[PDB]
Amino acid sequence: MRIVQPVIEQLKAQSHPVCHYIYDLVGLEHHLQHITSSLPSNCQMYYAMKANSERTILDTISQYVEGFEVASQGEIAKGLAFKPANHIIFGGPGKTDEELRYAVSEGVQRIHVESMHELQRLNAILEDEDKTQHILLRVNLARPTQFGISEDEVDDVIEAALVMPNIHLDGFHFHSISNNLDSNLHVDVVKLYFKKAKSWSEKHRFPLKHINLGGGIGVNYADLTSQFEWDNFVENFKTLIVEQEMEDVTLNFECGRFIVAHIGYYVTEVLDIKKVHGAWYAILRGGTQQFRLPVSWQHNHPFEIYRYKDNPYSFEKVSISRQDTTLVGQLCTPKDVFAREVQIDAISTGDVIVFKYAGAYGWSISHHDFLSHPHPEFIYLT
Amino acid sequence: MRIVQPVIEQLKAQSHPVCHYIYDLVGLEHHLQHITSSLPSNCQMYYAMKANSERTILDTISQYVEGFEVASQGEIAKGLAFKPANHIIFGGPGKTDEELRYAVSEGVQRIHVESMHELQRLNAILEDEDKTQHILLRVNLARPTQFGISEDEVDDVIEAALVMPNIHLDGFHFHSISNNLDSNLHVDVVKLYFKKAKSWSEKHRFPLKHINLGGGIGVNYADLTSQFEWDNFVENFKTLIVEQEMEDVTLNFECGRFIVAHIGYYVTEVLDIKKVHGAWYAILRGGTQQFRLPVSWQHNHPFEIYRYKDNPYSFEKVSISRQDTTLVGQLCTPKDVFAREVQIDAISTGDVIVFKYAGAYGWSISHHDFLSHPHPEFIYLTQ
Repeated sequence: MRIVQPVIEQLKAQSHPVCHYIYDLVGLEHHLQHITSSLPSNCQMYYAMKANSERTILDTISQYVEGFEVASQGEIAKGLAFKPANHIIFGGPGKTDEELRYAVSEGVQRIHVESMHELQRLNAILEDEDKTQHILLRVNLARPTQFGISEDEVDDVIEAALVMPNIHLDGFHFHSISNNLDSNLHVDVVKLYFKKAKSWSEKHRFPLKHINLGGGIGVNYADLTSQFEWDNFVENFKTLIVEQEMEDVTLNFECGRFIVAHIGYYVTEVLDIKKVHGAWYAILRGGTQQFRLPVSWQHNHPFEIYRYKDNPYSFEKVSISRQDTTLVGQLCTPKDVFAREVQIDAISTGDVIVFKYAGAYGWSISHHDFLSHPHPEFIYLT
Repeated sequence: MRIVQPVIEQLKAQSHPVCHYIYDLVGLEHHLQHITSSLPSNCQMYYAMKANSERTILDTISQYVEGFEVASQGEIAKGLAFKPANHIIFGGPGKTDEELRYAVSEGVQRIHVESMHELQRLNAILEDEDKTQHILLRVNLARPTQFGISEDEVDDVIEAALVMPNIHLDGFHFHSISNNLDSNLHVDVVKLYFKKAKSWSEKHRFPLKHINLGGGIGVNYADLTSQFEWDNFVENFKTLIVEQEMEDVTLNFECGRFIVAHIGYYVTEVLDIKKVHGAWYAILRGGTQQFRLPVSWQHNHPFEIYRYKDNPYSFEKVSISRQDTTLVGQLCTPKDVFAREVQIDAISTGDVIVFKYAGAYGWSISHHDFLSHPHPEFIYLTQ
């Protein structure tokens, strides 16, 4: 509450309705400084902007990271606002000819190639433009997903890439795991990546210049006090690099969620409180079309309650105490739920709900214009 | 395929990439003509624009329907571009003071009030503005949802409404059913609405002027030949009106899905075909952030395949036949799935997938700018 309370107090004092994203840019800077300085000299941090690509966020982040990871022409353009093309890396399973030509034209650092067909399409553009391109091969190690090259197929794609004079094969890209909260398990996964990369390098005798170790550094939305043990991970990661003799290989991570989640808040006023067939609901300004994370992940999103002491109406507020309460937005769908049957100690109409850990995949994944509501306002604290 | 094929052919001949919403406005007009002309004189159709509020769609629809049902200030503003305020009806569980003041200022036809607190906030605005407003009370008949007034609380809100001189209580709004494909069940639900409205009207001694019977007329995405039997519904609905003596009560429906679903298509080219740990995937241009319906509803969306014979590259296409295949978009999440493990007769890179029945809750529910991809192009067919 400490960070958002002065903002909420000022909005209330100015008779300004509360439906806002609030971002702590000071906390973001401190978090980034800590993460990036802890890394060994051969390892780089790229920000995966899919988590949050708001211009002010990218402006702030750009100083502290090696570059941006992007997955479309639009993200390339957003990244180029603050980084040279040579510090943008481009992944994704469906890169169009238009996107590939744009990437090559601008001079993107690496393309993370996901198939033989993509390699051939990229190569045709390079031959046409008379340019060269550094790539990684994205590997899907042995569940079935659409991403990367199936482990069994990687040898053939390596061989193809090596004989294409316009392609420079730097190494491999692994992004297998999502939202891992276990730092020791993460070290064991990186070890697997190292061994697979070295085995392919040794089999095909090409220099292992670079490995992209992906993201998947998790955030805990169920228990906010039990986050990824980054310092533990980094110490053991450093040891692993020495044990596996990877000091002369450049490494990068591509993190989104872990960089921006905890510095964002979605704050919204209570419009109505009602009981329907025994179940209590609180209806909030905005909705899950502005903050879809709880619906997408099917969880009760963490929040606190700002208890507002004044009353703008001549009739009493609606208040409840110590009820299972379902928090919903303004939308006309029963799917518009931030939290279902959660304990609320006290809540009244006019109070403000402060949703925490809203900085990553909050606004970015949301169906902003469903039902044509005005967008929330954005406040960036410096 | 007859409707979209000439559009796809033109795009291919012009070397334009295929990632489009295509709408058959002629089909839409014929559908609306049929629906609106079939209804009895005391019943009107309103279009619930949340299903699809594209301006060209609204313009076309406005020629046939009585009006628009809206649920936000943005939808009011869109509605007003194509209808006067006195043919716009405004519902939703969280109407802000700003929205209520806007609606009152413009003179919307009805506000469908969903709680005692909303009634009090609306009344405070009306007293401040020296204006009056016709309302319905939205009722949640005895599952818990956030919508409307719980049945056992309706008596108290009626009495509060009748005592407020700035409020004109016209009657009731019921919208409790969702995607119903059974026409006879739908008649039985309307029967229940009629009896409840009459009981409250008689108990509280005010004239029942109007009932909003809601939407929830379904569309079948699993079996496209088995749609809602509208003519059967209307015939029995007309009989029910006479049977229940509702001829002097005005009625409306507020349908979205049923009006626009079948006349929209989401069309996209195949960018890649790959096998990963035994499973085949076709990667399409665009994604479920442009057409989220298959993901939201967790189904395999109906589609057809248009084959393109030409090869624009100097290297070979990827071609497969008779494989169970998962169709995905360009996004970086394993959730970006249009259809899972569906048998495909034959498909190559460069071919086009035509997703049918994409007109309702297609673009309107989608997270358009996630990963910052260019929007699809929109084509509206008038011939």
